[PDB]
Formats: sequence, C-alpha cells, structure tokens
Amino acid sequence: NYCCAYGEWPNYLPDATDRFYTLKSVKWETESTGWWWKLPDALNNIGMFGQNVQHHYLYRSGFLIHVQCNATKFHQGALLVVAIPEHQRGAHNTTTSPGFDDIMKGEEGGTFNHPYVLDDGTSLACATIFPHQWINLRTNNSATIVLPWMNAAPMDFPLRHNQWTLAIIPVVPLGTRTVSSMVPITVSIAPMCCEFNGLRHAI
Amino acid sequence: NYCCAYGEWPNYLPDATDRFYTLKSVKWETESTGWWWKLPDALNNIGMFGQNVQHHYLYRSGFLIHVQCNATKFHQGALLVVAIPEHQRGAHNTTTSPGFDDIMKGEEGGTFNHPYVLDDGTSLACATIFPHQWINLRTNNSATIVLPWMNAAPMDFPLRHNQWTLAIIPVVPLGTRTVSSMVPITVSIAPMCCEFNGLRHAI
Amino acid sequence: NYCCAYGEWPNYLPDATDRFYTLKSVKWETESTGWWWKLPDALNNIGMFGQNVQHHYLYRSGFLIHVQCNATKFHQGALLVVAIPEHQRGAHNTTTSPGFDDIMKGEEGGTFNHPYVLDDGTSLACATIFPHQWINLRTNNSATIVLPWMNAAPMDFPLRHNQWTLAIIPVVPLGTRTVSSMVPITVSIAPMCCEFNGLRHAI
Amino acid sequence: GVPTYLLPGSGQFLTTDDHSSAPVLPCFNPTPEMHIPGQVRNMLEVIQVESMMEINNTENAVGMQRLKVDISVLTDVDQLLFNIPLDIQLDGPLRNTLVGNISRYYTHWSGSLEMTFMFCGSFMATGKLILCYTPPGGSCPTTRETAMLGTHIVWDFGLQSSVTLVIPWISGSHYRMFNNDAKSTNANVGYVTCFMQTNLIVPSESSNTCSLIGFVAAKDDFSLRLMRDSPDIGQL
Amino acid sequence: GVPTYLLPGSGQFLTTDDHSSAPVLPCFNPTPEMHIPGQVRNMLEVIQVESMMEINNTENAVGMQRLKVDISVLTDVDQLLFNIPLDIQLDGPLRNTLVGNISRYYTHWSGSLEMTFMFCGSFMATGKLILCYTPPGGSCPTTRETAMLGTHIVWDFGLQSSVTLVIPWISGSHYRMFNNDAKSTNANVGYVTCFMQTNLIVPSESSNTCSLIGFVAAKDDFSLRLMRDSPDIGQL
Amino acid sequence: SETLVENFLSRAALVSKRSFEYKNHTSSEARTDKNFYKWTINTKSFVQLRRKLELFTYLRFDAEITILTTVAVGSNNSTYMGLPDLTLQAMFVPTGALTPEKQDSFHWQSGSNASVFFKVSDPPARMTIPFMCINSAYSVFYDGFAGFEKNGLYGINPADTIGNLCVRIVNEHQPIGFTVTVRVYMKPKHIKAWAPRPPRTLPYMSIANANYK
Amino acid sequence: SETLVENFLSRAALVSKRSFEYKNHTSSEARTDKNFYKWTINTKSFVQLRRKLELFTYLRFDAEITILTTVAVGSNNSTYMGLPDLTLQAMFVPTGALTPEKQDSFHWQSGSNASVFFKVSDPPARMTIPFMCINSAYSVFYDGFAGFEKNGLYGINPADTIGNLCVRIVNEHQPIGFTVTVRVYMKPKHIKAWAPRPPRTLPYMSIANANYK
Repeated sequence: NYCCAYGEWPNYLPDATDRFYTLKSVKWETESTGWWWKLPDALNNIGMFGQNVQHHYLYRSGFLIHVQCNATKFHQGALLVVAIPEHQRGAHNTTTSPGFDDIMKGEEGGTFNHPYVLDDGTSLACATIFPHQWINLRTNNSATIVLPWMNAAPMDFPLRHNQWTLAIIPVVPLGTRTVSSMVPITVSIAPMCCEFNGLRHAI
Repeated sequence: NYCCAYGEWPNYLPDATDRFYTLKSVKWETESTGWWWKLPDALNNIGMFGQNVQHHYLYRSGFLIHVQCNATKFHQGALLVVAIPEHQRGAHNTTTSPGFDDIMKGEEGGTFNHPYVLDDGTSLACATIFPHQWINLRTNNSATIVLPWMNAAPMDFPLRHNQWTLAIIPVVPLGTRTVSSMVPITVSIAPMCCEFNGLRHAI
Repeated sequence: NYCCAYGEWPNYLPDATDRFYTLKSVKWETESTGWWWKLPDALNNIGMFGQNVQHHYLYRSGFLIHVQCNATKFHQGALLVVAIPEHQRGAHNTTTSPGFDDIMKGEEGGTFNHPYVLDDGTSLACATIFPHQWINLRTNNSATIVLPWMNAAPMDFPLRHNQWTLAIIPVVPLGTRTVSSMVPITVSIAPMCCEFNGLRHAI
Repeated sequence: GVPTYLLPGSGQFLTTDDHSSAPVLPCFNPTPEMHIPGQVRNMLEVIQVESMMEINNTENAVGMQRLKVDISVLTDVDQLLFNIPLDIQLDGPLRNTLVGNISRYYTHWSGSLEMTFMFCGSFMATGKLILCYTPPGGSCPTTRETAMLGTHIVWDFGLQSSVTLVIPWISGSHYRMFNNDAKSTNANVGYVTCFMQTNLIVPSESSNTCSLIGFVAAKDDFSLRLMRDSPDIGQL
Repeated sequence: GVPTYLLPGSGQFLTTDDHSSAPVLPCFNPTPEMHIPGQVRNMLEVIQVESMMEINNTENAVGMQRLKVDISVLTDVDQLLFNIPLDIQLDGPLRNTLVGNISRYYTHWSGSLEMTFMFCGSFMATGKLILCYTPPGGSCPTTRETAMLGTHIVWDFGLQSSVTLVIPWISGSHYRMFNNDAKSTNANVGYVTCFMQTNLIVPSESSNTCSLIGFVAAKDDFSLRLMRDSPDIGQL
Repeated sequence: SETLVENFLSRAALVSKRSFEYKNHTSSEARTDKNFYKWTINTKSFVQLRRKLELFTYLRFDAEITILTTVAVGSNNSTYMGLPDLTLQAMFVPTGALTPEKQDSFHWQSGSNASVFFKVSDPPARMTIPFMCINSAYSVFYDGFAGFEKNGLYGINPADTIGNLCVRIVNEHQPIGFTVTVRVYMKPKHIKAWAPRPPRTLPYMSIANANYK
Repeated sequence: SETLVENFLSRAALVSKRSFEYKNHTSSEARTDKNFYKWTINTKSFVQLRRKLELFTYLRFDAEITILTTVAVGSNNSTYMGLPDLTLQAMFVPTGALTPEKQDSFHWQSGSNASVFFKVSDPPARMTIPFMCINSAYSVFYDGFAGFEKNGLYGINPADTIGNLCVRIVNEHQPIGFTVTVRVYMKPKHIKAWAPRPPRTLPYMSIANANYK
C-alpha cells in the first residue's frame, strides 16, 4: 500500500517523464549507516526528466518513490524509508555550511554520516513524522511513498534546490549471520505529474 | 491450477482405473538431467490400468498428471513439466533408431541424455509450446497437467505406442548449498476417462 | 497565400517543435546559382526538432516553408521556390553516386552545381510541376509553401532520408545595377504536425 | 467457351499455387475427421505461447547453462546481465524460440513481443532488478543511470516472481524484416537489458547462486508475410 | 466449354494487353494503401500545371540565360522578342516543358494551351508589350503593324505583372499530331510573338536589363492518344 | 492470412529428385533402377519441408502431388539429338498393395491401384493424393513400434506409410540412354494441424527416426 | 482514357535482355553466367521505361512480369539441328531471401520462395509480381542512404529492392551449346502514382543513381 504524503494525491499546477527511473541499488550491510537521495538531484542527470532538469529554468514534479528490498524470508531488517520534506543537512563538529559535493551527490546519492541525528541536528527517532514506510523483511519486502509538490515556491529550479530527500536508514542492521549477503535497495523513482515551463538553454 | 492441454477437457469416445498411480519419486539433484515417463508406458505394469493394458488390444485414456516437489522454501529450482504430445526420441551421434530399452523404460521411466535438445533434435527452449507448467519452488510447490486423448488413431494399442510423454526437466538446477538434499519428484498419474474394448488374452 | 502541396492539408498519422526554425539567410547575388535545403536535413541539427531527429529512430512531420526576400521595390528578381518531393541529386560528368557531404549538407544546405537541369538529370523548366511559389520582387516579397508527409513509408528515419527538398533558384538573376546588394533569403521552416515514436538513444 | 488462347504463364509449375486437381482415388472416402485437441488454424497460436531463450548468451556456456542466467550474491551491483538483441530472424538469444524459429520461416514479421521473466530463486530470496527495454536504434545501456531513461521495470521478486515486458510494436517501417542484410536501419530491433538495482540478497542457509528464466511470446497483433526457407537447418 | 479452337493471334506477347495473370505470391497481402498526397490518376493533372520554356531561343544562350528573355532599356522599339513555335512534339522552346515532354510521349495531342507570362522586373519598372498569337499556318510577324491583326494582348506591367494567353484549340484536323514528318500541314501549330509597344521604361537607379518568364499549361480539354517512345532520351 | 497453416504448409518443395536412368538395365545391372524407381511417399527425405512438417504432431491433409519429369541425354551417348517423347505411367501403390520390381513388372496394369498417364512434353503431373491413412491424421512421428515384436522399427507407422509413388517408362527401351530427372513436389492442401512441436535445431542423419548430432 | 496513368505505364518494355549461354560452364568459366542469370528487379536498366517511371516519385503497382525466352544455336556449334525443348524454372527471390550461385545451387527448391514452371515451346511466361515493398509505394528515388553507415550507397532503398528474377536451366547441360535470350517485360498494372517529377533530359550513365552529363 502507498503512503501518500499527508493524505493528498499529487496533481498539476492550479491557476513523458513518468518512467520509473530505477537507481543503482545500494548494498545494505550490517555496518551500513543509511543512504539519502535528494530529489530531483537523484534524477538530475538520468533520463528524459534529467534532461528536462537542465533544459528548463523552472519545474514542478511529484515523485512516486518505490523502494524494493528483495530478500530471503530468513533475512532480518527494517529500514526507515523517510522522504524528508526539505532536508537541510549539516556536518558534524563544524560551523561551516556543507558545500556542493556533500549535498549535490547526483544519481548515486549520499551516505549518512551520523544518521541517528539525521545529519541535520534533529533526531531520526522523531523522523517518522515524515512521509514514511517500513521495509521490515519479516512482513514487508517492498515499500512505496507518494510525494506531491513540496516547495513554498509554486514552481522553481531543479538544479539548485532539493524539495524531497529520500533517506533509507537501517534503524535495525541487517541479519543473516553471514554478516550480510546480497539485499540490494532498488530505489525506483517515477516523476509523476511532471510539468516544465521556461524553455531556455540546457543548463 | 490445472493447465488442460490446449484448453479442452478430456472425455469418452464419441460415436475403475482412476486411482492416482503415484510413481517412485525420483531424486532431483544439481546434476540431474531430467526424467521422462512415456504414457501409458509409465503405467503399463502398475495397477488395474496396467493390467488393462495387457488385457486389451486397444485402449483410450486421458491422464491427470500431478507432479509434487515437496521442498523447503529455502530450496531453489524450477522444473519444466512438459507433457510432450508424441515424443519420438533420438540418440546422440548415431543414425540408429533407438530400441526397446531406450524407450520402453517401464514404470521408472527414462532419464534424459541431452535434454537441452530434448533428446529428439528439437529444442527444449521452444518446448513450452507443450502442455506445460512450472514447479518453481519460490511460489509453486506442486503442478498438475490435464491430458486428453492424443493420437491420430481414435483408439490404439497401449503396449506399442506412447501418446503422451511426461518430461520433468531442471532448466535451473537445484540449490540448497548442501549440493542437493531431499526434494523428490512425486509424479502421480490418474488415468481419467479410461475406456477399454477388445477383450482378448492378456498380452 | 499558401500553396499547400497538391491541395491537401497535412495531419497526423491515421490508424512542441512547431517553432519557425529560421535558417541563416543566404546572400542572393547575380551569379548565385541557387540553394537547396533537404528536409529534415536542414533542421537535423537545430532546435528541439533537431534533437528529436537524433533521439528517435522514426519520425513523421509536415513543414510550413516560408521564404522571405526583403527587398527594395527597385530590386529585380524571381526565385523558383520549389519543394521537390524526394530530390535524388546527381553530379555532373561522373557515374559515381554523390556521397554524404554532397547531400547531408546540414542546416546551411547545399548550393546548386548545375541548377538548370536541377542537378538530377531532369529539367528545372518543368520543375513547376512541384510544390512551388514565386518571390518575384515586383509583386511578391515573401512566399510560403505547405508540405505534408511525403514518403512511401508511413514513418521513417530522419537522419538517413530527405523527404522534401527546398530549392530556391534564381531563374532570373538579381538586378539593382550595383551588381547585387543586400537581399537575404530568410528561409524559415516550422515542422508542423510533427510526431515522433521509437524512444531510443540519441543518434 | 470454344476459342481459348493460353496465358503467358500457362503450363508453369508454381510452388505456391492453390488450384485444385483431380484426385487419384475418386471413390475413396478419407478417414472421418475426429476432434484431435490442439487444432492449429494459424501459426499465431504457436507464437503467443511462451519460449525460453539463451539469456546467458555467453559463448563458453552451452545447454541449459546458457538457457538460464546465474545471478549470484557475488555478482557486482549494476552489472549487465542479459544484453539480449531482438533480431529474431538473426543470431541471438531469441533465435531458438517459437518466436524466432517461426519468424525465420517468414521474412516480413510484425507485432508486439511479450517478454515474461520468472525468477527461479528461493522463496526467501530477494533483490530488485531493473529491466530496460531500449527503443530501436538506441544502443545498449551499460549502467543503471543510462538504463532508466527508456521504459524500464523495477522488479523486487516478492511473491509474484514473474513479470512481463510488453515490448511495443515500434519500427521505422510498418513491418520489420530481413532488410536483405543485417547491416541496415530496420534490421536492428532494440535491446533489452537487466541490471541489479538493490543486489540479490539470499539467506545464509539458502542457495547463493540464484537464477532466472526468460520467455517470449507475441500479442494478438503479430503478423507474418513472405514465407521463406530458414537457415536454421539445411541438407548436406 | 470443351470444344475450343484458338485465335489467330493466340499465344502472342502483346506490349499493351491488360488481361490479368496468376500472381506469383498468392498468400501475400501487399502493403496497405495509405493516402500519399499528390495522387495522379491521369497525366492531364501533370499537364495543367505551369512550365517555363526557352523563350530566349538563341543558340549561344544555354541554361537559365536561355530560359529567360532579357528585355533591356536599350532594346529597340518594335523588336521580335520570343518567336516561339508551338510544335511541342518537335524542336523549339516548348520542348522541355511538362506540355512538350508529355506530348512527346504520345502522338495525337489535342487541347487549348494556356501561356502565362510573368514579367520579372522591378516594381517601378514599366512598359507595354504587345503579344500576338499567330493562328496556325500564318507566318511570323516581324513588326507590330503585322502583329495586331491576330489575337494580341497589350500588356502594361502595372500591378498584376502576369498575363495569360489562352491559345485556343484551333487545327485543320480535329487532333494535332506528328504528321509522320515536320514538313506537313497539321504539323505546324502557329507562332506566338512579343514586341515592345511603348518600350521598357525603368528608373535610373533600378536594373536596366529587365527580364520575363513564360509558362505553359493545358486546359481541361487537353487529350492524348497513341502513346509512343519519345526521342528526348535514348540508350547507347 | 499469409500466416494461415493452409497457406504455411502448401509449398511445393522437392522431396524426392530421382535422376533415374532409362536404358536396357536388364542387360547388366545389379541393384540400380530398372527404368523405374520405387519411392515410398514419406515427407521426411528433404529437411526443409521436413522441418516445416516437424512443426506439428498430427497432420491430416489432402496431399497434392506434382511430378515434374525432365529427360536429359546420357553421358554415355554424349549427343543431344533432340528430346524424344516418353509417356510415364505414374502409379500410386497404397498401403498393403504390392510394389513393382521391373519396368514390365505385371503390377502396372493396376486393377485396384491408381495410376495416371502423362507425357514429358506436357506440363507437370498435378493430382491430389487422398488422405488415405487409417488414423485420422498423419502422425509424422511414432513413439512406439510398428509391430508387436521387439525388433520392430521405432518411429514407423503401419498406417501412415502413404504408399509407393512408382514411376516407370511404359514405353520400351531406347538404344540411346536418357537420364530422366523426376522431381516430386508436395502441395499439402486442406491442412488440419494438431499440437505444435518445436522446430528442429540439430541436423538429421536418418530419415526414419529423429536422432540428433 | 488513353492518357490514364494505368494506360500510360502499362507498356511491356524490355528492361533486361540477357542472352545467357547454355553450356557446361562448370568446365572453364570465371565470372560469366553458369546456365543462370541473377537479375535484381529494378525498372531502371533501360532508359525508355526508366524515363517513363522517372515521371513520378511514388509508384505503387502490381508489377506484371512477362518472360519471353528464345533459344538460338551457339556460334561454336555453327549448326542449326533444330530447336530443342528446355523448361525453365523462373524463381523470384524476395528481399532478404538468398539468391542462387549455380544452376544446381540448392536454392532452386524454393521452400519459401516462389518459382514458376514453363517451357520454351510455350507462349511467354505471364505472372504478376505482388506489390511486395515495405513502404506503401515504390520510391524509385531515395534522397537518403540505405544504411546508417556513411559508406552506404545513395539512391538505393532497403525496401524497394523488388527481388532477384533468377532464371536457370533446370534440365541438365546439352553437348550442343545454346544462347538463350531471355527478354524481361514489365507490365505494371494498378498504377497508383504520386507527386509528378520532370521528365529526364540529360542522358544517364549509372543505373543506380541519377547523375547527369
């Protein structure tokens, strides 16, 4: 079952690129901290939506997040799939603002440095206030999350703003007693109800 | 669910022996090539139907094939259960026609020499044109196949003709990392809508 | 007034890129032989239609040809604007088939070698059987030609086929007695009723 | 009537004519037509039933070891797993199918191709696989980020363990055929690739080397013309 | 029925017969007929679209310099400017047109011929040109006073800058044809001449050497019979 | 419609091309053709039409037969001399009926058998073999044995042996020898196909069985 | 009515007259005809019918083919001797299908291909080639390249190659040689013409392209 963010279906702006852009699935280990993919930065460089990111100065898009954890039934682990609305990250023990390479991670996305505080000063223990599902391999092998337009501006630039941020976190680390084995995190994102205006040069 | 051959239920001839004759279940291994049971030669010597084979010069019968692969859910493997209509076998690298003992294998049935070409010059890759099911142990532990009368002659001799030929083939070999363990192939055949005329001596 | 080819309006295929792609306007001189632009090769590399040429294996498109000859009223000259359906060119005095660079001229288009025979063995004197208008600067400063889908195949590759071929020919050379002065040939092409299928890699 | 003058092609042995001739035995009644199950009125009924192909397509592998792919736990993430061409009238994985061998019996073949894969793993085995159908003309993707631009399916194995890829009927011409040679425009059909998105994850007691089986069949829109003798077999 | 006796011309290969034959591929369905624009059901649709001719008809001039006439300011008043014969099946200016080359593909050609001239000058260029269609049999006029006896059009260029000369279908016989030789009665068609009545007058800043382009097409009454191989091209 | 099985299987493929010799073979011959060749009608001798007909199990059809005979001069004569006329009595022998052993073999009268008359200087012989088998279709395969003895051959039907298409020179021998190439064409009309099989991949070695190598 | 395009284009003009030689060409020949000639059906080899068909771009028609074969004696024999009979197996090879290379070239059985049978002592061979191209008309021109490589030939369609009209001697070789003049006649029926072009003025030099001199 889907868990549409705050109980509303995404739509066009009031008065093509819906392919499920499956990412390169990350290895989940026991020592895996967690992986975050900022949207649309996780899809800024891949696909026709990725070309629409460069070719348009402004954009709006919902995202149909689908995380797949193909596992044996003997495997153990629940990941918090949380789609943070507007995840301003932080760096540990520094007053410096985190730069381009710590945030603009591209299609592969960034790993989590200290995910217990969600790398932003908050707590992940409360981060279930978010759009959120569970991929507890006891019962749930695949979760999905529906994301509407999340920006105070109605329609803004993709290449210098992340509206949503996927974060797949092992709150419980993997268990199969061969430390860890297989279990990829197939994160597939479809930009649904996508709309692009401002036909300018491909930035 | 059954997969009745070409979507038609078997019946009597237009103008008792329905016991499920379970065979001796064959050991499925990683190196198992595949096992074929020619019908009614797999039931020529067992049961009241087996005695009806000898006691009657002519016969007609449908067969309710039921293959059982009792397995752990951690076991791996899919077998092509194909009931070949009229499987004229062949031998590798010889021009000689295969004899009695290579075809009249009895109740135990014959193993497959080169099952990739289905031991007849065809390809098993296309042998899903057949009456066919899958016993993929991920989802399917037991398959069944319904076989009508398959002969150009309306009613012929059992002891010198095989109409159907079961073929259980490991397209994917067994996996449980203890090379192979247990997993029998319980092949149970019930001659349904059986009919026998020509009351002569028991041949 | 438009002169739609053989009196029929273009349309979609029976059971975005409509921007007027103005070319670099060619200097018309007294000694100007004539200029041909093969379609869609004149628009293969320019614009969103030019990117759709590479991004799609197959295509169909009509073209709204508009030639502009901005001139003084004292200027003299009529150009045959002819949109040849399927102009297989030829080379003078050679039996060799003309190659890539003599035909795939790109956005700039090719000049005419011997335009009186239309560089194909025919005669330009009969080339008014074509989609054709006149830009006689006495009365007509700007002409336009509507081009439907012209291919025996319903929908084919753009990058290895020219359906139409514009040919702007000075049947009468320019006259202003300062040999020639200004008069560009603003050739603007809008792909109208464009349609693209076969979403493959950008060739 | 009485004055008849013959045709230019009169008296010619035609390989594919259908005018009836005088029967050899006029008083013979044939065998009465009994209802044999499986009546074939057209080859399409042969075509839309499934057929595995050589999805390994590795030259060293032969037999069923080339009929099945072996997705291991130690297979690296984002690895090319099939690279199956769709030239069913040319060499490839799909040549030894009903679709390929029936299409090699004709020249002009049209239709949408269903491609069902079933994952032959354990029930507890899991893993998300990204399967991209590249449109014709487009080359092979080698990474996942070059793969989801086309029509791709993310497949966690789950409970279904069998997906279909309905390759649509898309071509430059309105049929696809031999093109008289492989080196042409309409001869290439487009590639279907698979990669692992979240890697194969198996239990430590179950089988590490998992496997997967492909299939091909047609839709009801498949058609064939210009029947020809295939190069699959020949006398010597 | 049963007794048939053959024709005297039976078994003859006819170049222009139309009796159908047995198709080579009986089970082949051809490509479906799609609406290609420009459907030609008859050559007349080719004929009543315009075509320029070699109105210069001066032996030294070739190319478009012979396709266009050059009316200069220094051209003398009352000067022969075209002298175009209308033997479309013989040599002349009109031989390289749709009208001429289509008529050379037949023998018996009939119909009225429209002859539109458009004056390729400046907008400020002016001059009255007298254009006489001499009836067939009548020789060429060389002066204007021998020219307006026939059907002639006075053409000040003005704003229209394009006139038509509807040469009527007038002939001694009821079709016009090859006559088996050029030296005959119905082979000659009559001349069309042009002279300058009030001389070309151009501004002192505009182009002095003005030009003019002719055209030919047919009316709806054009007809052709006895299709023959033209001497326009030949193999060697 | 072009892909219909009636349209599919009705291709006149050469299944027996016998260049049988026409000479006084009674003079000195041991095993060869004595101005006649006895060919059992099986549709499996040439592998193109064979693999076309290994597509299915059961194939009930009216088997149109077209015999095209071309008479060429012998290499022993090495002279052209012109093509002489030669009528051929083309007999079909049904199952159970006897087959001839000579050119004048006393079975050519065919009191029960069906034979057709034609000439070499006449378009090829088009007749239609009736669907004559005891079973209701042509089982091109036989997973069983023809006889109830153990040494019976595998794969052979005692009912689908179509017959023997025996073609001779009804006329007497010529002093000049002639190699008569008789080409046999099968146009199976009224295709009633059943239970499709995979097309054969490995090459054949024996016509009778379906061995693989 | 006489000027109708159906009446216009349906003239049986000779587009390939191959006087191919009938002799043991297997003895000593290098490049020449081996009792067969492979002619790709293009309507552009003879310039009368070619310029008749350069009138239009797109020409969808049912192309009736009439083959008139006349057997003359060879100059090596220098003897008349009478005209011997010779049946010809006239095969059309469609696009994609293989073309033969010998007289007995193993493709003459034509399991998929369509071949007709006729004799020299029979009126000429009149059959009707189906409109077989993938495109909806015969683009006699191609402003483009057949392949996506740069070295592909300009002007050639990968769809309008009609086939190969391959005519052989199905009979064996004669000791006396014979030059068989095979004349090929195109009667295009059901003319569907589109978008007229000017008739060609300058002479041709190459059949494939439309170069001018």
